[PDB]
Amino acid sequence: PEMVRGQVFDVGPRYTNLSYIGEGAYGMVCSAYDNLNKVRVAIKKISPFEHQTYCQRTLREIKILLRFRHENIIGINDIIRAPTIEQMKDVYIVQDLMETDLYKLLKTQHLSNDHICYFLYQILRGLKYIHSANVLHRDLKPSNLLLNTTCDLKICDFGLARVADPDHDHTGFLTEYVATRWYRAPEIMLNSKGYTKSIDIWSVGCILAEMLSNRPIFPGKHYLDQLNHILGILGSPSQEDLNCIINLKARNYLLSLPHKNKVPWNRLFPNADSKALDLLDKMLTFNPHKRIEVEQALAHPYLEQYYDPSDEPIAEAPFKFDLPKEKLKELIFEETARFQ
Ligand SMILES: CN1CCN(c2ccc(Nc3nccc(-c4cc5c([nH]4)CCNC5=O)n3)cc2)CC1
Repeated sequence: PEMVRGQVFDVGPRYTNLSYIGEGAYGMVCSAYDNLNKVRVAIKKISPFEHQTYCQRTLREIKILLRFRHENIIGINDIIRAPTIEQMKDVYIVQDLMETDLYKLLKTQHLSNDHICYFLYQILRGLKYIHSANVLHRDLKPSNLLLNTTCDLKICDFGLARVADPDHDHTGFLTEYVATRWYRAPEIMLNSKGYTKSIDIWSVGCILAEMLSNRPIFPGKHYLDQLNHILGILGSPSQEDLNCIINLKARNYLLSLPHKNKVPWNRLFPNADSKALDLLDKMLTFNPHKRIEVEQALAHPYLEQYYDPSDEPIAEAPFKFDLPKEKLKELIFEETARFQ
């Protein structure tokens, strides 16, 4: 059993030549040689059996990716695990090997306007497939966007994905959340559960501004701070947008704040395209109801060279609807039986 960095990697004998790529809350990811397809693939090892949360997460990403088939979404090539459920301690997801991700790329590389336009288009065209299936990613950030040597982009990490529920979206002021603090929509800290498609649009807006400056645009250090910088740039929300917030604690918080004017995008990005900034403006809209939809974003004059309505597929079968840790270990076992 090949061992990488103090950990075991039972992916053999079909997968050899292990090379550590990283670690995190998703698991451990390595690059391996598929002796069967004669190519190098990426293998995500996951050990979610001890905790229920880690178990459902493992289940949500297997179900979704096994059904999703899109050029701008990473897929599952194989699944490796024990043949019996008594010996199943880990799970191994075999996926296409990519060169880098947008997180690493932005840390060192200045992006050209043509690159920004192309990357954004592949983000919206793939997100459109995810939304046509009635699913929300809820974790769109540069680390979840994989790139290859030919600039082909790909979305990652469906563990926090959910079926859209607009009728069950309202919550109290400052309710607990998990999605990264920097790509969090303003309504999340005010009155939302993040069950709407408009939360993904916000995240894509944040990623766009990041590609333009190479610096995060709203880098809040905690839950409320995040809301404060969103307001430093966007300014104090209008009467109309406030009247939209019926939650008293949220509304009253916004009213207690001194007036802040909008920092124009041309001032934050004086070297950006007039169109890219117009689209950014529409994605980063304080009011979730006036925020641009994925199909409208694709049709924006900033993506006219790539925009094809016939070359942007939609999901064949959308998800109809959205337990102990021992139950979720049998669902996974039966979901991964296909690859045995
Ligand atoms: C400093 N590092 C240098 C190397 N970079 C790199 C980044 C990506 C890849 N290829 C690759 N192929 C297939 C899957 C993945 C992958 C799935 C997931 C993640 N990655 C992280 C977040 N959650 C996931 O579920 N990645 C290769 C190298 C990372 C940054």
